[PDB]
Amino acid sequence: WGQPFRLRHVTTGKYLSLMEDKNLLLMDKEKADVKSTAFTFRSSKEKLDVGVRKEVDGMGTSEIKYGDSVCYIQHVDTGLWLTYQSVDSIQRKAIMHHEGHMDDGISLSRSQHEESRTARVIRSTVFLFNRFIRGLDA
Amino acid sequence: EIQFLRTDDEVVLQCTATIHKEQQKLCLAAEGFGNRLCFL
Repeated sequence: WGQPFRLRHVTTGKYLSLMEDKNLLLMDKEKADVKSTAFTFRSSKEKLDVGVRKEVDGMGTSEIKYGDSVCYIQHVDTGLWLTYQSVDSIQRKAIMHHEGHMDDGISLSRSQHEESRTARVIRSTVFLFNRFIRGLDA
Repeated sequence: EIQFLRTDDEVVLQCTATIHKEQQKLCLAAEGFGNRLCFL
């Protein structure tokens, strides 16, 4: 809980980032900074900070659990809790607010290895083929 | 306590290159689907 990390979109190769205009927008690898691209999970919605902890060397302790556990996404620098726009497939837009809503808990499901490998083959192929189409156009 | 490497462990191979007096850590990488060659 509270560990900084990046979130990458598997089939597009871009990282979840917060723009200066306080909006989530996938932005590229070559410009993906820790300040823009860093998120954390916290047990609940309370504002007490996790603080500075000594980073272990190994597994550590199994804390965040798939499905059963409930997590909350948080940008590291700004403290803006991640919520829904609540306006309207639903296409409910996702932004971050100071307090968000009551039902801002997000659970996790682990993708199987076959799905994870296929989702990377798709990205590795859509790039080479887009390179080929552009060469043919030239 | 010192840790030892064993089989079935997941590791990355790191090499250090000092270009124009600037240390840069590089990891052995490869994209095994469609490109058998390895890069850094």
